[PDB]
Amino acid sequence: YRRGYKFSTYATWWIRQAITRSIADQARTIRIPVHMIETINKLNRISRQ
DNA sequence: AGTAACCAATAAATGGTATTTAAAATGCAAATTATCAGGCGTACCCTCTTTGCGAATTCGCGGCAGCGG
Repeated sequence: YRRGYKFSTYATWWIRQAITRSIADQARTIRIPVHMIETINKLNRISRQ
């Protein structure tokens, strides 16, 4: 709290990180590593636009 | 334009028994580079809300249930 910021501002980053890291590790039968998941997500975001 | 198979002889006829030759080639296990795979962190503020809508008008049957003398 010494930083003087609202709690939610800090907490949201950790929550997003945890959720996304898990959805990368689990959720596939054959486990693609994290970095490849990031690259595939970039690929898909570029393809739509 | 000349008979011999006489008895020695000559080594050539083989395909078989091996310790060699070292060169090669052929494999073998290191060093040594690339690249992949994990972990951490992010400071304006954000606070039950999304769902399934229906393994979808079945039907007939059974029976284990709650209310009731």
